[PDB]
Amino acid sequence: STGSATTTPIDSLDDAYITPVQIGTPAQTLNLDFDTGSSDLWVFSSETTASEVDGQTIYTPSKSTTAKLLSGATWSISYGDGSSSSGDVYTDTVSVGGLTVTGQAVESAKKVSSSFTEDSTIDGLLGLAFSTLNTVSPTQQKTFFDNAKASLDSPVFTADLGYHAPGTYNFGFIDTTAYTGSITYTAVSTKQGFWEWTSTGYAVGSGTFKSTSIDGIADTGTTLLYLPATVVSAYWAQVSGAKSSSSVGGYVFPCSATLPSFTFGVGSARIVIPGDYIDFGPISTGSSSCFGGIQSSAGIGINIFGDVALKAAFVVFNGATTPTLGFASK
Repeated sequence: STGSATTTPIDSLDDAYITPVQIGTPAQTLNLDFDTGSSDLWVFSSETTASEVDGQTIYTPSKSTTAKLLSGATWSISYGDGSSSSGDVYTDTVSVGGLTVTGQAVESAKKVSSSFTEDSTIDGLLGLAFSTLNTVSPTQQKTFFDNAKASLDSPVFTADLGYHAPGTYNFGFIDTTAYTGSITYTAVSTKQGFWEWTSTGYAVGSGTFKSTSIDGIADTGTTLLYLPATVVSAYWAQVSGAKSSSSVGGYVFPCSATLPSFTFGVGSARIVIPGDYIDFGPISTGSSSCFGGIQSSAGIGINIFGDVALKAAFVVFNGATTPTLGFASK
Protein backbone atom coordinates (compact mmCIF):
# COMPACT_ATOMS: atom_id res chain seq x y z
CA SER A 1 0.00 0.00 0.00
CA THR A 2 0.88 3.67 -0.23
CA GLY A 3 -0.50 7.02 0.89
CA SER A 4 -0.05 10.58 -0.37
CA ALA A 5 -1.34 13.72 1.35
CA THR A 6 -0.83 17.41 0.79
CA THR A 7 0.64 19.43 3.65
CA THR A 8 -0.16 23.16 3.87
CA PRO A 9 1.52 26.02 5.77
CA ILE A 10 -0.64 27.35 8.63
CA ASP A 11 0.31 30.97 7.94
CA SER A 12 2.33 33.28 5.70
CA LEU A 13 5.57 32.51 7.55
CA ASP A 14 5.44 28.69 7.29
CA ASP A 15 5.37 28.49 11.09
CA ALA A 16 4.09 24.92 10.79
CA TYR A 17 2.34 22.66 8.28
CA ILE A 18 -0.99 20.85 8.58
CA THR A 19 -2.05 17.65 6.85
CA PRO A 20 -5.62 16.31 6.80
CA VAL A 21 -6.11 12.99 8.61
CA GLN A 22 -9.24 10.83 8.68
CA ILE A 23 -10.05 9.37 12.11
CA GLY A 24 -12.90 7.03 12.94
CA THR A 25 -16.04 5.74 11.24
CA PRO A 26 -17.61 7.71 9.67
CA ALA A 27 -14.45 9.68 9.07
CA GLN A 28 -13.72 12.74 11.17
CA THR A 29 -11.12 14.84 9.35
CA LEU A 30 -8.66 16.72 11.54
CA ASN A 31 -5.71 18.82 10.40
CA LEU A 32 -2.63 17.50 12.17
CA ASP A 33 0.96 18.72 12.48
CA PHE A 34 3.15 15.84 11.24
CA ASP A 35 6.12 15.82 13.58
CA THR A 36 9.24 13.73 12.91
CA GLY A 37 10.53 14.90 16.30
CA SER A 38 7.89 13.18 18.46
CA SER A 39 5.97 9.93 18.58
CA ASP A 40 2.44 10.60 19.83
CA LEU A 41 -0.68 11.00 17.66
CA TRP A 42 -2.86 13.26 19.80
CA VAL A 43 -5.96 15.29 19.01
CA PHE A 44 -8.22 17.96 20.34
CA SER A 45 -11.37 16.10 21.32
CA SER A 46 -14.78 16.13 22.94
CA GLU A 47 -12.86 15.46 26.18
CA THR A 48 -10.67 18.58 25.94
CA THR A 49 -11.33 21.13 28.71
CA ALA A 50 -13.79 23.52 27.05
CA SER A 51 -11.92 26.72 27.91
CA GLU A 52 -8.81 25.29 26.19
CA VAL A 53 -10.56 24.80 22.84
CA ASP A 54 -10.66 27.88 20.55
CA GLY A 55 -11.58 27.09 16.96
CA GLN A 56 -9.98 23.67 16.56
CA THR A 57 -11.83 20.76 15.03
CA ILE A 58 -12.34 18.03 17.63
CA TYR A 59 -12.42 14.25 17.51
CA THR A 60 -15.51 12.83 19.20
CA PRO A 61 -14.88 9.14 19.85
CA SER A 62 -18.51 8.47 20.89
CA LYS A 63 -19.51 9.23 17.28
CA SER A 64 -17.07 6.68 15.83
CA THR A 65 -18.31 3.10 15.57
CA THR A 66 -14.72 1.84 15.42
CA ALA A 67 -13.41 3.77 18.47
CA LYS A 68 -12.51 1.74 21.56
CA LEU A 69 -11.23 3.11 24.86
CA LEU A 70 -7.77 1.75 25.57
CA SER A 71 -8.54 0.92 29.17
CA GLY A 72 -6.26 2.47 31.76
CA ALA A 73 -4.00 4.21 29.24
CA THR A 74 -2.94 7.81 29.73
CA TRP A 75 -0.45 10.09 28.02
CA SER A 76 1.39 13.31 28.81
CA ILE A 77 3.92 15.11 26.65
CA SER A 78 6.08 18.21 26.86
CA TYR A 79 7.72 19.68 23.77
CA GLY A 80 10.95 21.63 23.29
CA ASP A 81 9.08 24.92 23.01
CA GLY A 82 7.59 24.46 26.49
CA SER A 83 4.13 23.48 25.28
CA SER A 84 2.35 20.38 26.59
CA SER A 85 -0.78 18.23 26.48
CA SER A 86 -2.19 15.13 28.19
CA GLY A 87 -5.21 12.85 28.29
CA ASP A 88 -6.47 9.32 27.69
CA VAL A 89 -6.35 6.96 24.70
CA TYR A 90 -8.62 5.32 22.15
CA THR A 91 -7.81 2.95 19.32
CA ASP A 92 -9.48 3.77 16.02
CA THR A 93 -9.07 3.66 12.26
CA VAL A 94 -6.74 6.37 10.95
CA SER A 95 -6.14 7.16 7.28
CA VAL A 96 -3.61 9.50 5.69
CA GLY A 97 -3.80 10.20 1.99
CA GLY A 98 -5.52 6.88 1.26
CA LEU A 99 -3.34 4.76 3.56
CA THR A 100 -5.34 3.16 6.38
CA VAL A 101 -4.22 1.80 9.75
CA THR A 102 -6.71 -0.02 11.95
CA GLY A 103 -6.19 -0.06 15.71
CA GLN A 104 -4.09 3.11 15.78
CA ALA A 105 -3.65 4.71 19.20
CA VAL A 106 -5.42 8.08 19.06
CA GLU A 107 -4.50 10.07 22.14
CA SER A 108 -7.40 12.25 23.20
CA ALA A 109 -6.45 15.50 24.92
CA LYS A 110 -8.06 16.35 28.22
CA LYS A 111 -5.67 19.29 28.71
CA VAL A 112 -3.55 21.36 26.33
CA SER A 113 -1.26 24.30 27.07
CA SER A 114 -1.99 27.83 25.96
CA SER A 115 0.08 27.76 22.78
CA PHE A 116 -2.07 24.93 21.42
CA THR A 117 -5.31 26.64 22.40
CA GLU A 118 -4.11 29.83 20.75
CA ASP A 119 -3.39 28.12 17.43
CA SER A 120 -6.78 27.49 15.86
CA THR A 121 -5.27 25.87 12.76
CA ILE A 122 -3.67 22.82 14.43
CA ASP A 123 -6.09 20.10 15.59
CA GLY A 124 -3.33 17.88 17.01
CA LEU A 125 -0.01 16.21 16.21
CA LEU A 126 0.94 13.05 14.33
CA GLY A 127 4.32 11.84 15.54
CA LEU A 128 6.74 10.24 13.11
CA ALA A 129 9.86 9.77 15.29
CA PHE A 130 10.62 6.30 16.70
CA SER A 131 7.98 4.60 18.83
CA THR A 132 10.40 4.38 21.77
CA LEU A 133 9.51 8.05 22.50
CA ASN A 134 5.75 7.42 22.67
CA THR A 135 4.40 8.62 26.02
CA VAL A 136 1.41 6.29 26.52
CA SER A 137 1.48 4.55 29.88
CA PRO A 138 1.45 1.80 31.04
CA THR A 139 1.61 0.25 27.56
CA GLN A 140 3.64 2.27 25.06
CA GLN A 141 1.97 2.64 21.65
CA LYS A 142 3.26 2.62 18.08
CA THR A 143 3.31 5.53 15.64
CA PHE A 144 1.15 5.60 12.53
CA PHE A 145 4.24 4.86 10.43
CA ASP A 146 5.33 1.96 12.61
CA ASN A 147 1.82 0.45 12.35
CA ALA A 148 1.65 0.95 8.57
CA LYS A 149 5.19 -0.15 7.80
CA ALA A 150 4.71 -3.83 7.07
CA SER A 151 1.86 -3.09 4.65
CA LEU A 152 3.76 -0.40 2.74
CA ASP A 153 5.27 -1.11 -0.68
CA SER A 154 8.58 0.16 0.79
CA PRO A 155 9.15 0.96 4.48
CA VAL A 156 9.63 4.71 3.95
CA PHE A 157 7.92 8.04 4.12
CA THR A 158 9.00 11.28 2.50
CA ALA A 159 8.63 14.95 3.43
CA ASP A 160 8.46 17.53 0.66
CA LEU A 161 7.66 20.78 2.43
CA GLY A 162 6.98 23.91 0.43
CA TYR A 163 8.28 27.43 0.84
CA HIS A 164 5.20 29.61 1.24
CA ALA A 165 3.31 26.87 -0.63
CA PRO A 166 1.79 23.44 -0.12
CA GLY A 167 3.90 20.29 -0.23
CA THR A 168 3.50 16.55 0.21
CA TYR A 169 3.92 13.68 2.66
CA ASN A 170 4.13 10.29 0.90
CA PHE A 171 4.09 6.89 2.58
CA GLY A 172 5.46 3.72 1.05
CA PHE A 173 7.09 5.06 -2.12
CA ILE A 174 9.61 7.57 -3.43
CA ASP A 175 8.21 9.95 -6.07
CA THR A 176 11.12 10.20 -8.49
CA THR A 177 9.52 13.24 -10.18
CA ALA A 178 9.60 15.28 -6.96
CA TYR A 179 13.34 16.01 -6.79
CA THR A 180 16.30 16.85 -9.01
CA GLY A 181 19.54 14.92 -9.26
CA SER A 182 20.09 11.99 -6.89
CA ILE A 183 19.11 11.29 -3.29
CA THR A 184 22.10 11.12 -0.94
CA TYR A 185 21.57 8.76 1.97
CA THR A 186 23.22 9.18 5.35
CA ALA A 187 23.37 7.14 8.56
CA VAL A 188 20.83 7.53 11.38
CA SER A 189 21.21 6.92 15.09
CA THR A 190 17.97 5.95 16.82
CA LYS A 191 19.57 6.01 20.31
CA GLN A 192 17.61 9.11 21.40
CA GLY A 193 14.46 8.10 19.49
CA PHE A 194 14.94 10.74 16.77
CA TRP A 195 15.93 10.78 13.11
CA GLU A 196 19.42 11.80 14.21
CA TRP A 197 22.18 12.17 11.63
CA THR A 198 25.48 14.02 11.07
CA SER A 199 25.79 16.80 8.54
CA THR A 200 29.23 17.10 6.94
CA GLY A 201 29.45 20.89 7.17
CA TYR A 202 28.15 24.23 5.96
CA ALA A 203 28.69 27.34 3.84
CA VAL A 204 27.34 30.87 4.16
CA GLY A 205 26.26 32.50 0.92
CA SER A 206 28.91 32.12 -1.77
CA GLY A 207 31.56 31.38 0.85
CA THR A 208 33.79 28.34 1.03
CA PHE A 209 32.43 25.13 2.51
CA LYS A 210 33.56 24.34 6.05
CA SER A 211 33.94 20.60 6.60
CA THR A 212 32.77 19.87 10.13
CA SER A 213 30.50 17.25 11.67
CA ILE A 214 27.18 18.57 12.95
CA ASP A 215 25.02 16.00 14.73
CA GLY A 216 21.33 16.89 14.71
CA ILE A 217 17.76 15.74 14.11
CA ALA A 218 15.48 15.99 11.10
CA ASP A 219 12.43 17.52 12.73
CA THR A 220 9.41 18.55 10.69
CA GLY A 221 7.69 19.78 13.86
CA THR A 222 10.26 22.51 14.55
CA THR A 223 9.98 25.70 12.50
CA LEU A 224 13.57 26.94 12.46
CA LEU A 225 17.13 25.69 11.94
CA TYR A 226 19.00 25.42 15.26
CA LEU A 227 22.77 24.98 14.97
CA PRO A 228 25.90 25.48 17.10
CA ALA A 229 26.63 29.06 18.18
CA THR A 230 29.82 29.17 16.12
CA VAL A 231 27.93 28.32 12.91
CA VAL A 232 25.08 30.71 13.62
CA SER A 233 27.46 33.58 14.43
CA ALA A 234 29.29 32.99 11.14
CA TYR A 235 25.97 33.20 9.26
CA TRP A 236 24.64 36.39 10.89
CA ALA A 237 28.01 38.14 10.66
CA GLN A 238 27.30 38.35 6.92
CA VAL A 239 24.13 40.39 7.48
CA SER A 240 24.70 44.10 8.22
CA GLY A 241 23.04 45.08 11.47
CA ALA A 242 22.14 41.57 12.58
CA LYS A 243 22.52 40.87 16.28
CA SER A 244 21.49 38.44 18.96
CA SER A 245 18.80 39.96 21.14
CA SER A 246 18.24 38.45 24.58
CA SER A 247 14.99 40.44 24.89
CA VAL A 248 13.57 39.05 21.65
CA GLY A 249 15.05 35.57 22.17
CA GLY A 250 17.46 35.17 19.27
CA TYR A 251 19.05 36.71 16.24
CA VAL A 252 17.22 39.58 14.62
CA PHE A 253 18.14 41.55 11.53
CA PRO A 254 17.05 44.71 9.70
CA CYS A 255 14.01 43.94 7.60
CA SER A 256 15.68 45.93 4.79
CA ALA A 257 18.45 43.31 4.48
CA THR A 258 18.93 40.79 1.71
CA LEU A 259 19.80 37.49 3.43
CA PRO A 260 22.54 35.16 2.15
CA SER A 261 21.83 31.51 1.49
CA PHE A 262 22.96 28.77 3.86
CA THR A 263 24.30 25.44 2.61
CA PHE A 264 24.49 22.24 4.65
CA GLY A 265 26.30 19.03 3.77
CA VAL A 266 24.80 15.58 3.40
CA GLY A 267 27.79 13.35 2.76
CA SER A 268 29.50 14.79 -0.32
CA ALA A 269 26.21 16.43 -1.40
CA ARG A 270 25.02 19.96 -0.61
CA ILE A 271 21.55 21.36 0.17
CA VAL A 272 21.16 25.11 -0.38
CA ILE A 273 18.65 27.04 1.73
CA PRO A 274 17.84 30.30 -0.11
CA GLY A 275 18.17 33.49 1.93
CA ASP A 276 14.46 34.23 1.74
CA TYR A 277 13.71 30.97 3.63
CA ILE A 278 15.59 32.46 6.60
CA ASP A 279 13.30 35.53 6.93
CA PHE A 280 10.60 35.15 9.61
CA GLY A 281 9.37 38.69 9.37
CA PRO A 282 8.85 41.53 11.84
CA ILE A 283 9.35 40.64 15.50
CA SER A 284 6.06 42.44 16.19
CA THR A 285 3.52 43.98 13.83
CA GLY A 286 4.98 47.06 12.12
CA SER A 287 8.53 46.58 13.40
CA SER A 288 11.53 46.97 11.10
CA SER A 289 13.42 44.34 13.10
CA CYS A 290 12.94 40.88 11.58
CA PHE A 291 13.37 37.49 13.22
CA GLY A 292 15.99 35.11 11.86
CA GLY A 293 15.32 31.57 10.73
CA ILE A 294 18.73 30.26 11.80
CA GLN A 295 19.21 30.32 15.58
CA SER A 296 21.60 28.92 18.15
CA SER A 297 21.01 25.47 19.61
CA ALA A 298 23.11 26.33 22.67
CA GLY A 299 21.10 25.33 25.69
CA ILE A 300 18.66 23.19 23.67
CA GLY A 301 21.14 20.35 23.94
CA ILE A 302 20.67 19.17 20.36
CA ASN A 303 20.93 20.65 16.87
CA ILE A 304 17.65 20.70 14.98
CA PHE A 305 17.22 20.60 11.23
CA GLY A 306 13.71 22.03 11.31
CA ASP A 307 11.43 23.21 8.53
CA VAL A 308 13.79 25.99 7.37
CA ALA A 309 16.30 23.30 6.38
CA LEU A 310 13.96 20.48 5.41
CA LYS A 311 11.80 22.56 3.06
CA ALA A 312 14.91 23.15 0.89
CA ALA A 313 15.05 19.39 0.22
CA PHE A 314 13.13 16.27 -0.68
CA VAL A 315 13.69 14.16 2.43
CA VAL A 316 13.42 10.36 2.70
CA PHE A 317 12.78 8.85 6.12
CA ASN A 318 13.87 5.28 5.48
CA GLY A 319 12.44 2.94 8.12
CA ALA A 320 14.21 -0.20 6.98
CA THR A 321 15.69 -2.49 9.62
CA THR A 322 18.66 -0.12 9.72
CA PRO A 323 17.05 3.30 9.28
CA THR A 324 18.68 5.99 7.13
CA LEU A 325 17.84 9.50 5.89
CA GLY A 326 17.99 10.66 2.30
CA PHE A 327 18.22 14.22 0.99
CA ALA A 328 17.83 15.52 -2.57
CA SER A 329 17.65 19.02 -4.02
CA LYS A 330 14.36 19.93 -5.68
